[PDB]
Amino acid sequence: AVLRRRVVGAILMVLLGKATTLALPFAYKKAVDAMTLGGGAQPALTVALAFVLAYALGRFSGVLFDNLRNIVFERVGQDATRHLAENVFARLHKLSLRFHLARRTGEVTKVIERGTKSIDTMLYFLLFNIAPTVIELTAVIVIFWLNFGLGLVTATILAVIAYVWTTRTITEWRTHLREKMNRLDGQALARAVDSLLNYETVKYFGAESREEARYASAARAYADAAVKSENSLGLLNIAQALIVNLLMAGAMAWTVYGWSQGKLTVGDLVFVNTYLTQLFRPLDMLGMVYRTIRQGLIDMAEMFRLIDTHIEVADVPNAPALVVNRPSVTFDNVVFGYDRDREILHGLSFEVAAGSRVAIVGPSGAGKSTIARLLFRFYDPWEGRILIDGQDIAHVTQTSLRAALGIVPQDSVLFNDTIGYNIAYGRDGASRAEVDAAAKGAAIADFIARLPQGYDTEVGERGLKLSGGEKQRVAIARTLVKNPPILLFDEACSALDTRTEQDILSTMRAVASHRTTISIAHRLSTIADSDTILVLDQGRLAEQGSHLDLLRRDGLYAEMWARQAAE
Amino acid sequence: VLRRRVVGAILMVLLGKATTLALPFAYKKAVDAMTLGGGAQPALTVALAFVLAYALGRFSGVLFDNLRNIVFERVGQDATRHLAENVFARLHKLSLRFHLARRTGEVTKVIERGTKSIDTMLYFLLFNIAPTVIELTAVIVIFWLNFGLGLVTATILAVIAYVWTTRTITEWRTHLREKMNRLDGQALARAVDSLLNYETVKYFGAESREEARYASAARAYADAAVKSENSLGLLNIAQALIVNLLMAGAMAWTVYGWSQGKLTVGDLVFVNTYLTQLFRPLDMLGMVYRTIRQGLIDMAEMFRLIDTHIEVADVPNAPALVVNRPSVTFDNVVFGYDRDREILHGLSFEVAAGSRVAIVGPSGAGKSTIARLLFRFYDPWEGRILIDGQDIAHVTQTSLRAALGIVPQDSVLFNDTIGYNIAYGRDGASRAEVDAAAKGAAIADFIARLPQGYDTEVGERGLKLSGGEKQRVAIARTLVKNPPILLFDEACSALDTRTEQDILSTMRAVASHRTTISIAHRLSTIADSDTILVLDQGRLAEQGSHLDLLRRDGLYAEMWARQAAE
Ligand SMILES: Nc1ncnc2c1ncn2[C@@H]1O[C@H](COP(=O)(O)OP(=O)(O)OP(=O)(O)O)[C@@H](O)[C@H]1O
Ligand SMILES: Nc1ncnc2c1ncn2[C@@H]1O[C@H](COP(=O)(O)OP(=O)(O)OP(=O)(O)O)[C@@H](O)[C@H]1O
Repeated sequence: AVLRRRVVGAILMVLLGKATTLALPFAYKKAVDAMTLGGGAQPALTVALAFVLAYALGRFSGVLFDNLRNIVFERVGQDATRHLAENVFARLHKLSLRFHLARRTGEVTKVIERGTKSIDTMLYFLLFNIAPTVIELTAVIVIFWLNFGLGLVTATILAVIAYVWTTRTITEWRTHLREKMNRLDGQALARAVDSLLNYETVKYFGAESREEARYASAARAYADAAVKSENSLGLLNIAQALIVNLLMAGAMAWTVYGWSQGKLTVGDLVFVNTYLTQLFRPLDMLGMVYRTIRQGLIDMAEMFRLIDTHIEVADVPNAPALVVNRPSVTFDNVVFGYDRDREILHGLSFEVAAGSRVAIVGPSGAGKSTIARLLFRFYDPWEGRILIDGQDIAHVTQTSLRAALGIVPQDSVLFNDTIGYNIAYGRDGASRAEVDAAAKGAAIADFIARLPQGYDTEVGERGLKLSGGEKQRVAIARTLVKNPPILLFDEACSALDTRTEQDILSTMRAVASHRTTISIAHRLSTIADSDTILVLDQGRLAEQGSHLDLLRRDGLYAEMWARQAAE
Repeated sequence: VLRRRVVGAILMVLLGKATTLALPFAYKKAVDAMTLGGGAQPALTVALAFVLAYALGRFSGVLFDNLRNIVFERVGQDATRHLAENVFARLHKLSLRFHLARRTGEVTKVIERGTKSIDTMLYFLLFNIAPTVIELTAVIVIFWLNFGLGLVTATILAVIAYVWTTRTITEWRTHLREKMNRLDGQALARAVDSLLNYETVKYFGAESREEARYASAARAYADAAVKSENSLGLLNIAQALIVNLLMAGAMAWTVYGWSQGKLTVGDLVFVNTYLTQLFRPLDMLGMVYRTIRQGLIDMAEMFRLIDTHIEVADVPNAPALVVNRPSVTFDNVVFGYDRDREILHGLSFEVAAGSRVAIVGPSGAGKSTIARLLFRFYDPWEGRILIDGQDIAHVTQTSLRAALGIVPQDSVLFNDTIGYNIAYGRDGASRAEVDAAAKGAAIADFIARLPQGYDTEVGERGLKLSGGEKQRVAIARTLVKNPPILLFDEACSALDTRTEQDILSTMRAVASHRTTISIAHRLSTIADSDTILVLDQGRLAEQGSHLDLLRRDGLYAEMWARQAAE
């Protein structure tokens, strides 16, 4: 390590923490060492100064060592928290698409925050509690063993065994309550966040009172659970305090039975009572430490089980890269369903040669966007296989496949940033020439120009500050900056007017020559000039061929095109 | 109802004070038996008294602390719940510009910090404000009656130095705490924005860039937190220095009273026991003042972000919107989102009752802006909107928003079943209404064919459903609401022409007294509308039937010739 000297200094400060509980009994030992009127004339000032120094300097050194070890350890602790956060973020982005589609934001946020905070406190308390408490208790047991007190050490170890057994049982009880408390907290936050994401929906339907009521129910449930958990905590604390105070009372009774008025040895009475006043804290701390360790272990196990769920899409060991010389797309008996109970895509097989401009039309919910998701290997198909340039998709690394094609999604999402940043996100470090070329290609050059502070205009969350047509155009500009050999369009021009769509199609036909392009849309006025059209229905390829051919065959595509041309 | 509970808690506090005041009384009786000749009975009684006093006193202290905690748990959790409910409510009371331009991470961080700080504020308030007053008044009275005058003056001067040092170091720490909170919020907001674009990140393969940017934000936050905690440690060591110096000074004063003996048998004993009982409140009060300061500034910031003057506010005691003949009128309406860019200038048109009107025009001409303005999301700069000859601004927001049902361009669904989304149209919607709306939006057979159909999860924002299925569900919600005015904003953009014709056929077959507004680009969907409004540069350029507009050889004729060209 590079900061090993830092943790060494922290451990040294911990060891120096022993100095306060070492100097505390020294005052009593020096005072009782003098029997009566110890140092009457001259050493009276000396013993007074010894008392003052011991007390004040010991307490000050204890607090000073605590704050100094905290200050020196802050850097290491925050670096550990930052590394943990980065790795959590990374592994979170590595998760599958089914998760991010069916997730609940509030519960995940609560679990992640609880895991981070609890693991940090674990990392602190391990080295700050386990070592000093063990050292202190062992030193006390050794001091009591070297003395004539033999029943003392046996009673102490038996009482500590009873203490840890009771702490274990009540900690199991507290864990039982904490599970319900955490469940209710997660549900309450998830309900609130979902209510907040549907703000426009709530306002459209005027159901603010209903959202408030449901969140209130979740919150009062969580409040009751927390009250019960804290009462169990208080019960554990009073049981631990009972055991500790009974041990201290027994030690005091033994030391008074030794000699009522006097003391057995010089140090015995004072040393024992001062060590009880110093030892009531480690015994109270050990139960809290066991509780914190148990709870942190269970919550970190929950987080790492939720995070390390096997990602559905995983590259084969020593998988090659996707080499695209002639970009073709082939589906070979591809059968897929999102869940096992509903088969979405049935036996589907089709071919898309290089340089072709192919269309995929069909009814609502027939699985065209499913074809788009499968081509990008978001889900592995049940049967059959997908091929790009005669190469299987699953048998190739995800990185090369996903970089070799650029898809415009049906519902686009934009970063809360300027239009310029969103457009330049297409490729890392995009030159302004590429950005301007994509803006002119996507029909936003005139629009951004007419905007005040145009390229720096904020688009808001998910790009909702822009219009539908503008958002679609920005998505097309991103995918144009990416410049893939295969450019997929998923209902991109649904919000655009016909003029902008005609302009952008003319641009694409004017420049794009070597790209294989597949487009899926419902308004058939946009794809009637495609090379071939695929009519998809109930997840099966029903018709395939040119627009004129499909219109002459008097099939489903001809029916849909006659239905659209009706006024 | 739970005032009796906090009364009992204060009584438990008083019992803890009784134990802390009976400990030095027990020690004073111990010394009374030290100077007085004892015997068998007195020796037995003083041994029993030492053991009982010590053990039962510490046991009662810890037990009273835990019992105060247990008794206060209920009231504290109810207070936290009430605060959370009011925060949630006032958060939903905000305007649309806020929720559109917000950054989720920083707002969530601010709300969580405020909520988790107010509980501890109320706790330390009820555990410090009362006991500090009681302790300081009792100690000052005892030192003034029995003890000397220099004692209280030295104590007050040390307290003045302590509070001055706390003031200075807290002034120093405010900047660092503010910087730490700002950086934490920015980092979390960046992470949340990265996660919301998960599909985008996967489409462009920019995980490394997102990780690097988040790492930058996180290391900035880490440096800020290190500085803040170091300043905290400096305040703590300064406070500890002052406290230990005062304790050493008091002990030195009582040893100066008499080295070997005591001036009064109770004087030195009371002072040393009072030091051993006051070292804890002095250590706690500085931390409590710091926590109170930070929580107060956090709560002030939260309520400043929440209580920003809401843009849309109903006029005082405004009447209800009475709708007998539902019409929509725009009268010289001039509006822009930002002051520098005027979106909609000089627009005036009429939509009579029972008509099926369309709003067509170029991209970004302000159609969805018309939808936003009709629902009173923003007040217009000039002009006015009228419903049934009644102004919108002079009417309550609730009645207006209930009088209209809007299908948005971008629909959003709760992470719940299809049944819950459809039933959201009206409070406590009967399943007959849900089935009727499902039949109206052409989903009855679809939901039937689904396994566990009505209970099928739609995921967050309904992304587990298709585009067309999602649009149909939005239409079903708006049909369940059953408003007199039905606005559609690009609702059937994802549907095929067959489903759109089926749902329009159903609606025209049933809907007779409904006023319908439609916004679309695909003119095959609105070519049978009663009237069409051509919107251009934020102005009504053409109005009339499809045949009329196509005969006038205008802008609509150009658009319909461009769409019908293949
Ligand atoms: N929240 C907002 N912040 C800033 N500008 C906005 C906001 N909402 C809309 N606009 C702007 O107002 C203008 C009107 O756009 P509008 O949303 O009406 O698009 P539209 O015409 O309905 O959709 P399309 O462009 O697809 O036809 C656009 O230029 C848009 O950029
Ligand atoms: N996560 C999921 N879980 C279950 N089913 C899913 C999921 N994602 C998609 N589907 C199913 O796939 C189908 C939608 O895919 P498809 O590509 O047909 O939508 P689409 O063509 O965009 O719809 P439309 O044409 O109606 O806009 C639906 O039947 C839907 O239930």
